[PDB]
Amino acid sequence: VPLPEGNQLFGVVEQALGAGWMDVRCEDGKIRRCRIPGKLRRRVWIRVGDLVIVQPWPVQSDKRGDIVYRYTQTQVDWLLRKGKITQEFLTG
Amino acid sequence: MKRRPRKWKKKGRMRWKWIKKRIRRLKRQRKKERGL
Amino acid sequence: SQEWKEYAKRVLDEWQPKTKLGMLVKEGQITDIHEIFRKGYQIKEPEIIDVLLPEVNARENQEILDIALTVRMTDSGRRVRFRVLAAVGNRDGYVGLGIGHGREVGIAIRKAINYAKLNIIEIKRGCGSWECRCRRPHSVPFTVEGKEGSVRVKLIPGPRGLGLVIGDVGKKILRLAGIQDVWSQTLGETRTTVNFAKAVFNALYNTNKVVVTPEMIERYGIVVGRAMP
Amino acid sequence: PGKKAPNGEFAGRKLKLKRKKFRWSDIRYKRRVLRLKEKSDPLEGAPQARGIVLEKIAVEAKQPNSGMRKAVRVQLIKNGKVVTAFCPGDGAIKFIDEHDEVIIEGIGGPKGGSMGDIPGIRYKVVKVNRVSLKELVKGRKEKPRR
RNA sequence: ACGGCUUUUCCGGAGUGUAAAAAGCUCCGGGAAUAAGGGCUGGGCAAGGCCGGUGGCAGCCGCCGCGGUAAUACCGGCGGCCC
RNA sequence: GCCCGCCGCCUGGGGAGUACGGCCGCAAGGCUGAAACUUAAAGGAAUUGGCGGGGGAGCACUACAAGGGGUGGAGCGUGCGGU
Ligand SMILES: [Mg+2]
Ligand SMILES: [Mg+2]
Ligand SMILES: [Mg+2]
Ligand SMILES: [Mg+2]
Ligand SMILES: [Mg+2]
Ligand SMILES: [Mg+2]
Ligand SMILES: [Mg+2]
Ligand SMILES: [Mg+2]
Ligand SMILES: [Mg+2]
Ligand SMILES: [Zn+2]
Repeated sequence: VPLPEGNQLFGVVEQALGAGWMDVRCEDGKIRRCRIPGKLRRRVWIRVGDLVIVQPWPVQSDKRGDIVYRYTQTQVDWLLRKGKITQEFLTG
Repeated sequence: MKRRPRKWKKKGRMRWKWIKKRIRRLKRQRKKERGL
Repeated sequence: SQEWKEYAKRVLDEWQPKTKLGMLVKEGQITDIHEIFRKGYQIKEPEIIDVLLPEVNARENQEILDIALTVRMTDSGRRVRFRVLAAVGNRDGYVGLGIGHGREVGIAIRKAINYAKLNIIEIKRGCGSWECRCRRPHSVPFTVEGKEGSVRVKLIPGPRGLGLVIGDVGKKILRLAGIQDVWSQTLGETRTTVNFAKAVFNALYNTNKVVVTPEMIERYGIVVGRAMP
Repeated sequence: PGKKAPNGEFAGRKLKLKRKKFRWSDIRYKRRVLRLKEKSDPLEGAPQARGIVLEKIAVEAKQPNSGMRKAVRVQLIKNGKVVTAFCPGDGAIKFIDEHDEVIIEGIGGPKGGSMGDIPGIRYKVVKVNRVSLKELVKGRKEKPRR
């Protein structure tokens, strides 16, 4: 339900790299090696192909970022119906 | 090589004989790259 | 001292001895604490020491050296047991050391105090330091050694007024025996309290194993048992 | 093994040689005499140093602890090297900004190294723009030059 | 809280001191007046089983270890300990 | 074990018997041998349990063997997951 606020933007998980590292495709047509904060790492399980919010790192904000929130099925369905995001971004 | 009989114990490590073989393989390569 | 006289009288009447030495003490054939040593008797009744050395029951003459709890493993969990190490003495010439076990702390303490009385010994005191030649029984009369487990202890005579230069366990044990000044040297693992205490106890016992001449008794002021001014 | 040797009255030379030979197996003695710490110390034997802050970072705690520790990268003025320094206190990282100058010192762990659940960090910040950081964290003082 | 006392120290003077000064020292007048901080508080290691915040976050931690909504261990109040 | 001699070797775990230099060997290799950095244990002997595709002794139709009757396929009664 919460939306990106600032430099944050959506993203689609592509492949997990191990040791809490994911490979997320963002809305600006860039692939980023993203790091999962440990606070939500322990309680929220993330799997390839999900809509998430990613904030790029302050330095070298082109290939690194942090994942802050995961969108459930109802939230992504509501977003698709509202029209803030399209279907081809999710499906690739 | 020098003997370290503490290395032959198997708890928490691989077999010493094969570590020795790996080291010797790695030393041949450095020797051959030196003469070139 | 006055209270302990009537305490000893009270214990003496309502006691039914079970052994030979107990029978001798009850009958009045043995009257002093020194008469039960150096002849091979067995000591199995704690009332003997109560009648003959009543002041080992004073609160100030007893010491709880340590308390530990140990575990035995079972398919239904861990079973806990207590071990208590204790010592007693009369602050004059006699001392004892004991260990007790139990399901709870109080039982263990009671048994440890009980076994310490059965392990009583008498020692020798005097003055043998190069820089104090005063002939008064405030230290050990000569260098002695003892050992237990990995612990080795050497006790060295010291000048009057120096204090007990030794770890705390040794301090308590030597204080209960009536010794005021000593130097020491140790080897091994002193953090194992049981072995440390036993090593000091053995070193004290070994004062009886050193051969001496009548001249030496006069020179070092050697006193056996009670000082008796 | 037999009796310790040599014990002879006229064998002083060999005895002194033996003790000198086996003293080099002592790591404390070898590092002092060869001056190994002096050759690699970025602080050059000083107890404190002055540097410039390059960026802020966060470091994860060692297992089994959980949390993030706030640190900075510092470039030393005396020799140009870059080290990492921890910022102690609750909310202390707010009083640091990029391009500030700081005074750093050792963190006080075993053998003059790191401590606790943050290995890899050997220093901590003491002053910021010539004002004590402990004061700023408690209050009682305000950071100058805005 | 009442009643009394003293003036090292503090304020204002005379002498002595000093190459000249300043300190110091002997007297005189006024008056309890002018004067306490730093660290620690789970064990090692002396000292709280109290209250309010935070909730594996923020933080502490020489070492061992605390913190996961009922924290004697973090932040603050009130107590207490060492110098 | 108690004593009288001489020589060799060791000084927490790893990095490492490695890198660099030297000598020896046709070659394969041998002898000599650091540091930056990393880490709070690594290592020994013995104890109580639990486990073994280790041994022995015993036991059970919620085990087998010898048997009697079935459930699993259809429609329906009822409980559960999912939607
Ligand atoms: Mg060995
Ligand atoms: Mg069982
Ligand atoms: Mg033995
Ligand atoms: Mg407090
Ligand atoms: Mg205490
Ligand atoms: Mg070579
Ligand atoms: Mg069955
Ligand atoms: Mg059957
Ligand atoms: Mg059916
Ligand atoms: Zn004396």
